[PDB]
Formats: sequence, structure tokens, C-alpha cells
Amino acid sequence: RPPLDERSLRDQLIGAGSGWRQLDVVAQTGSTNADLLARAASGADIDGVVLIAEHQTTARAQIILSVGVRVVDVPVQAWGWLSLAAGLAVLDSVAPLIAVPPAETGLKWPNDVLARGGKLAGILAEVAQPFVVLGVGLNVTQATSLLDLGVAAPDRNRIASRLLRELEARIIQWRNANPQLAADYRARSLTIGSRVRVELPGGQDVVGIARDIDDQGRLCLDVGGRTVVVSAGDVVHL
Repeated sequence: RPPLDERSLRDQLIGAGSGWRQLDVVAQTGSTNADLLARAASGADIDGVVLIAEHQTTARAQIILSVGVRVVDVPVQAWGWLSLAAGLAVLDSVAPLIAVPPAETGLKWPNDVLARGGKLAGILAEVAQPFVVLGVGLNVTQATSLLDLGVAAPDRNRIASRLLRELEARIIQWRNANPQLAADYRARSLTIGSRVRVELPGGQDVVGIARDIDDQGRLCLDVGGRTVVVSAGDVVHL
């Protein structure tokens, strides 16, 4: 598997009106999210900073990265939309490469990108006020993978540039409260309109039809005409 070309990525992604300020690829680390968080704790401005790892403790079989996002300027109740924005960015980046009908892939609320029912990518947001660290893990040649979906020799450098472009685009929409973000999300949602079970602490299930995602990124269920909104956590598609 060819390596990521850090210099090419910088040349492409860093520039006057670009959102990205810094980009680094490391051979190995434990967790890119932990590293950006620890950079934040030590006083660095991590807004628009990108950290990509070839392997987190098979190397080069994924794209694994974290980006920093300053959130303190955005109402706190909107911060839940960042993980959603990131999933959409990921899907949009890879949907054109895969040999499966658009129908058929999409976003499983809150944190997963699916394709033919298998997990293609996952998003993890973690907060470090005034920042959020957004982590992305995309399955390239590893659940499913680009390879398993028909991409015979995925170009990880091109895919990384696409992903980061899309991520910046959606982060801008999010910062600007652009209603197009949520519209584009719902259009690619596998959860909305589906019957779902939410398994709650204490062996309490709630079963209903997912009707919407609210302005805080929460899942709105219809339970026999009553609305139940659930905070971020796993949900089971029925």
C-alpha cells in the first residue's frame, strides 16, 4: 500500500482562504484524537489543524485522521451537528468511487457511514473547549471496505484530499448555520424514515419511526404520535 504524501497534501489543502492551517502525517501513534486533544491541553491553537496517521496502535489499510475545530463561537446546542457533518463529508468523498447504487449506502445516525449494510467509516468527536476534535476512520483495504465494494486499488492520497475538502466545506456550513447542511444530511440518511429501537440504560427499549434530526443533532422519534427525542448514542435499525 503506497504511503500518504504529506507534502502533496499540504500543497493542495493549505492556502489563503482555505480552512486548513497545518497538516502532518505520522507513521504511527496511539490515537490521532488523543494527540490533537493533548496538543489542545498544552496550549496550541488546533483550529484547522489536520493530523493523519498511517497506523493507530493493519498499517495503511485505512485513512485515519483527526481535525481540530474551534466551536466556542457557535451556540453550544449546535455542536452535535459536527459528527453528522463529518459523516456526510466522508460519504460524499467516497460515494462516487463505489459500484453500488446510491440508494443503498448512507448515514446511520449518529456516527456511521454504511454501504450495503456494512460499516465503511466511523466518526468520533471529543471536546476540548474552545475546541472539538473530529476523528475519522475510513476502511480502505481492511464492516466493509472500499476494496470490498469494488475499488480495486484505492488511491489513499486522492481519497484523503477529497475527504478533507468535503470536511472543510461542511464545517463552514455548520459554522454559518446553513440549513443546506441538515438538508443534505437528511437526504443521505439511512435512519430517517426507518423503524428503530433505542436501547436505553436499564434494559428499557424505545421503538418508533425516526422522523427527523433536530437542530442539536438529536434523533426525533415518533412513538404513536408522541415525539421522543434521543441524545446521541447507538440506535438499531429494524
